[PDB]
Formats: sequence, structure tokens, C-alpha cells
Amino acid sequence: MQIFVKTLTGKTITLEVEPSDTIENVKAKIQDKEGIPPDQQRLIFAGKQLEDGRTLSDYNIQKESTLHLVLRLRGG
Amino acid sequence: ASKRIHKELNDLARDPPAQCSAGPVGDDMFHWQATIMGPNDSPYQGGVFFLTIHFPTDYPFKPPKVAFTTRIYHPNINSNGSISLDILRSQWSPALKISKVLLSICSLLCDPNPDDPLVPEIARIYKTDREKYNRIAREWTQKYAM
Amino acid sequence: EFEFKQKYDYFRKKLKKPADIPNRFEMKLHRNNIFEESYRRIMSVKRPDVLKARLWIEFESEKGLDYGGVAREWFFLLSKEMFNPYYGLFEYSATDNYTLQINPNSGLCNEDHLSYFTFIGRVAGLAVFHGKLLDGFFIRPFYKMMLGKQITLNDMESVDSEYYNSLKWILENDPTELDLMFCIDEENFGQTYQVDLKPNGSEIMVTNENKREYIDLVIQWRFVNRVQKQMNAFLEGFTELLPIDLIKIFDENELELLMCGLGDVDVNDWRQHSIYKNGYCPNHPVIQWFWKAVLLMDAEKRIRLLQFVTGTSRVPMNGFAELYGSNGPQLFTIEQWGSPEKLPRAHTAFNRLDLPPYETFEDLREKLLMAVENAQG
Repeated sequence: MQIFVKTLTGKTITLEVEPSDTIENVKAKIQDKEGIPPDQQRLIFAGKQLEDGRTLSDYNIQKESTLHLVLRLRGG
Repeated sequence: ASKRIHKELNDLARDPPAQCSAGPVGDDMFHWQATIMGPNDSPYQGGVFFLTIHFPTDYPFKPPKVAFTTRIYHPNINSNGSISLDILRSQWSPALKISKVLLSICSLLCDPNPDDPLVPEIARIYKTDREKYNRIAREWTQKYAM
Repeated sequence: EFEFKQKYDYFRKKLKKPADIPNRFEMKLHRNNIFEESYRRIMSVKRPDVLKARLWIEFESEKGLDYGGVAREWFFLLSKEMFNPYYGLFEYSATDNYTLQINPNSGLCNEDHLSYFTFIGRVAGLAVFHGKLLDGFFIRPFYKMMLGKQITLNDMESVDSEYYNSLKWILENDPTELDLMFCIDEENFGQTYQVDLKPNGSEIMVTNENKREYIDLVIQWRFVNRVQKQMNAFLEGFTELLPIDLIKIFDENELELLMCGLGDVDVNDWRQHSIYKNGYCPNHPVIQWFWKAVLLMDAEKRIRLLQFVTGTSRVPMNGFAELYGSNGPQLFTIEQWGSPEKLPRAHTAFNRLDLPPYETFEDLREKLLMAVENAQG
């Protein structure tokens, strides 16, 4: 199963994952291809924030589905 | 804004948000002052904290400016009493009500947010040296809250 | 970017220079009273065609033999005057946005504001015509108004994010619980009076059957109703140098770049007015790298960097010393926070940047250039 993670700049993150991976692990993988830590990540999919407590099956994130890399930087 | 504020005001004396009480002081209806009692069994126990709810003429399309008056040692509230709380800025909705913004603040009090800090020094001391933090916060409450 | 180039030159040439006009335009005035002097001069010309002449300016004060470089300066100097918030023809949209917009209450500041606007237009166009830039930037609606475009709820997002989102909510939900009424609130002399968006609006409620017509009256009011005369007087003059249609080929963004330029942030005035808290200071290793990182960016990365941190991509007319927080004067700040692994954070309300103690300049640069690019969400 292969997917694309698009950054707000353009550059895209193609990756390898099992349909049962907890979103939280898609971040652990993105944390080694970009160095961007997990707590500062937000993967939006078709206008929906894909939680960490779910998987790639819970949102039907199939082969080739593009999520997004919107950096949660602004502080609070 | 007028009827909005007024009505939102009567609603306070309808279901007084537990642990706090905000209300307009003076006759100005755009300048209120609220109190928040340090949540229990939290280092801010015992003390009381004053705040300033200033409604801009753009309320409710623009969030109200809420700030701490009483000094407090917390990771998301600085020495000006500025509060880094998302509903006050980014996640504000014209539907949100003060009674909700107050409790939301009481929450931030007992269960701080060390990962989206406003005062780094404290955040760290709260993450690494937690017991230190409680010591201090407890001391500050004894100085400015009582 | 690569395209804008085509459209620009194609645009430049489509413009034509009359024949029966001097080789240059005779302009000589004092720097310390440049506004009403340029005003009395341009606005007195009979044939508005002669201004298409070559720009020849001299100051009876700083007499230096350039007379061709003065052109660049005159524009830069007339702008700080025409677009000065405290003059009254234009004002800042927010206390922290620094983008100009027609002051609806301008007529009450200059008892003949219209003539002045016509002038600022007369000049504005004159700059586009001679490939020069004006200093300052206007809220999108200004540009749309030139382009003969409609102003919509959409256009408010750039001006006041939060106000846009709240209106949009009204648009997508039932607003009977908000207890709204057809009339916004105002201030002056600390006085707080109510104003109707339409007849007796003060009484009338915002239901789920009129909230459409409501949001309209609001946008209508915020950017149109009260400044149509001026914005019009402005175009009258702008079109005495250029065919207003010759310009419709560009879009709001291009039109802005066309006459107000890109506006690169002056890096030196900036470093010079920044404050460092929690460990950092002027010479600290990390702070020194930050600035070298800044130094290497191009015009875009900087403005991007500024926006990411202050919330606006613009800079106050009087420099970086006049920056504003959502609470008043607030100098660009840089605080130290986090492990070398984390990306830099920003608080747009206090124009503060939480920069982690990187170990290597390149390490810092890769993380900053990252937060900047892949940011604003």
C-alpha cells in the first residue's frame, strides 16, 4: 500500500504502510524523511483531521490517497 | 453586541459557572472583571485570581480580550496576565459564550499545556522538574492570590 | 512569476507616449513640504498628457546632480506622505496590519478630500506608467475595486481572519442564538454608539431568513458604502495616464506587485529593532546564525518569515521600531525554546518567535526555511 503526503510548499512525501498503521506511526515515518516531529504535525485528508488513535482502514486511506502536511507551528 | 452582552450576562446569573464569577464593573458594558478560584488540589489551591474581560465593539465577530490581573506562575499565562488559549484567538466562534471561556480557563489552570507554552522557562520546569513547579506556583499563590 | 514577466512587458509596450509634449516634465520643489507642493504642481497641469513626459525633478534643498535618480526618490517620498494614516486620506485596516484603505471619514479631515484623492490617483498611475513603485500596500478590496471586481465575504479573510471566520459561521449555521441585530457598534471619544446597516436595523433581528442579506450589509459597509466617492475620484485621475482596461489583464496580486512592488523587508532595520528573551541576545551563536540565515534568503522567504512570525507580511511606515502586537507596540521578538529537534514556533499576537538552540548554522537554516515554507496552516 502506497500513499502521498503533500506539503504546503508542493514537495510530496510518498510512503510505505500497512492498512492497519495507527496514524501516529505515519508521523513517526514522516519524522525520518523530513525531521519534522510528530506533535507538530497534522495530516488533513479530504478536509478532515485524521486522528492518531485511528488507522489507514478507519478513514479508507487506500493505495495512492493523498493526505496533507500542514505544519502545526503557531504557538498558544 | 449590546443585547448579546446583556443577555449573555443574565445567563451568568442563570447557571453561574462554578468556581468563577465575571461581571461588568462600573456601568461600562464592554469592560467586565472576573474571578477564578484556583482549582482544588492543584498548586493554585486556596488562592483567588482576578481577570479582565474586555469586549471589543466587534464582539461577537472578534473574540473578547481576556487577561489575568493577579500574578500567577503558569506555563501558558505570562507576567502581563496574557493567556495563550486557542478559543481566545484561532478557534473563536461567535457562538461561544463567556461562561464557557471562563471554565475553559479554570481547566488550563489545573491541567497546564507545556507543549504550546507562552512562558518557556516554566513549561520546562513543569515537564522535567514537576515537583519544583508545584512548590513555586504554590508560593506565588501565597503572595499575589491571597 | 515566470508568467507575470510576459504579461508585464506585453503591458509596458501597449502603452504609448504622445508626441506634442516636452522631452521631460519640469519639477522642482522642497523636500520638507513635498505633499502640497507636488499636489499644487501636478493638479494644475491642463493637458494631463504632458505628465507622460520624462521625469525631471530637483530639490531646492538636497541639490545633488543625479536628476534621474530623484525620480525613484520622489515617489518613495510622496508615498510616505500620500499614504500616511495620520494624514486622513488613508488609514490602517487593523492596528497591526499596516495595509492601507480609504478612510471613510476622510471628507471630515480635508474639506476637499476628493481633489486630493484624484491627485493620489493621478500620481499612482504616473508611477505605473514610468515603471516606478508606490510605497505602501492596500487591502485586497482596494485592488479589486480598480479591477472592477465585486467585494465578497471571501475578500475579508486577508483583512481580518477572525472576522471572516465568524461571518462565515453565520453563513453556515443558524444565527438566532447569537442574538444579533442589523447594526454594528462604534467608538470615538470613548463614546460607544450604535449604527444601522439599514432602516431600523437596530430593532430588526438576524434570523435564518435574512442572515444572507445581513452578511452583505456588513461587507458592503466594511469596504464599500462609505468610500465610493473617494475610490472613484482616485480612479478618475489614475485613468488620466492609463486606460483603466489595459490593467484588467493583471489580477489583484499582480496589480499589487505592479504598482506597490513586492516590498522586501529591510533586513538591517529589522535586526536592529529585535529583542531577545530567555537566554538569547545580540551576539549569542544561535541569534547570529538566525540573521545570517535571514541575510541569505531572497525577498520572498523574508516576507514569508515576517508573516509567519508577526502575522502580517508588511512593515509599518516608520520602520520596525513601530511594530504592533494585538496589544500595542511590540518589537519583533525571538525567544529560546525547545530541543534542537523541534521546529520554530510563533505567536502572531506578540510577534514572537520561539527558536530552539540549534547546534549548527546549516541545521538551523534547514529548520527555519522549513517552518517558513511549509507554514501558515
